[PDB]
Amino acid sequence: MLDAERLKHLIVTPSGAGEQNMIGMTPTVIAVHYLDETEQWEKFGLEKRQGALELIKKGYTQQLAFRQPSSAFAAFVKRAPSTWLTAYVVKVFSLAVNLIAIDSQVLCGAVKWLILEKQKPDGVFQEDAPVIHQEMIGGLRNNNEKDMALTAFVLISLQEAKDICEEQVNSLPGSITKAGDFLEANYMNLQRSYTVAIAGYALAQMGRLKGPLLNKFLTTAKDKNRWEDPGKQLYNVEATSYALLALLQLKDFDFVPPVVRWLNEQRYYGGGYGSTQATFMVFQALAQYQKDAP
Repeated sequence: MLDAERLKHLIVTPSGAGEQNMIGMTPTVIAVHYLDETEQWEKFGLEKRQGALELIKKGYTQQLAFRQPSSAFAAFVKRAPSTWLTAYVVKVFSLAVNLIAIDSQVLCGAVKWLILEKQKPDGVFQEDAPVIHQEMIGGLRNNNEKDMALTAFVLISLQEAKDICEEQVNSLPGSITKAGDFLEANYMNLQRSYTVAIAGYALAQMGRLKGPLLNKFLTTAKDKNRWEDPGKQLYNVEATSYALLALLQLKDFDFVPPVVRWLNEQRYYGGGYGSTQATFMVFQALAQYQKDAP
């Protein structure tokens, strides 16, 4: 439970286009989410929350300016829509539903577009127009195991928006099962701890991380406390956060403490260049820990 005093830098005013606006919206949404769940508003300064909610609304409203007729999103209205960005918008908006008024049409419109336009017959989600801001995609920037990493990423967004979009988007359940099929079928082949963690989470969300796959997920953890790859530490923080969420989904509370301890000791408080995924993920994971861990 990172103390509120350390998170002041996360109350960010969003500005910029389709990607930049989201880079700015991210810390504010997750900071409010985290402060709410850990009940730290009094030790943060309750008089700071209303402005934070306004900044979040500011981010949402600004983002809508880049919502294309297809309900997809891109950095600029004339740029081909990005599968990743659209899925990220869904990821953030779904989590901010209780913070501000998110128009279901917008949310579910994006979900629908991803399913009907970017999912292959084998369940794979494909990206036809990569984001300009490659630093905002975290561990996905490493081109290794892209099909798995991206499908897991998009699948996680769809699952978070399932309840809200189920009736409005009938092809949702099928989409989720297909992507899950793809992940399950190739899970034993993954070499990256990042992919093992992100896909492990997507699978656990469906209750499909079992037996050998579950065993691979657990044993991939170095010293039973983190999921890491020989690269940027930021990617490892993000991977370990996805892994923690998977553990909570699995309700494997025995394995959890070492992981949260490692995450805490990183003393990472988000923010900074290329911090979008690590910031959203670490605070989503820790807030979820507060909510679910006995």
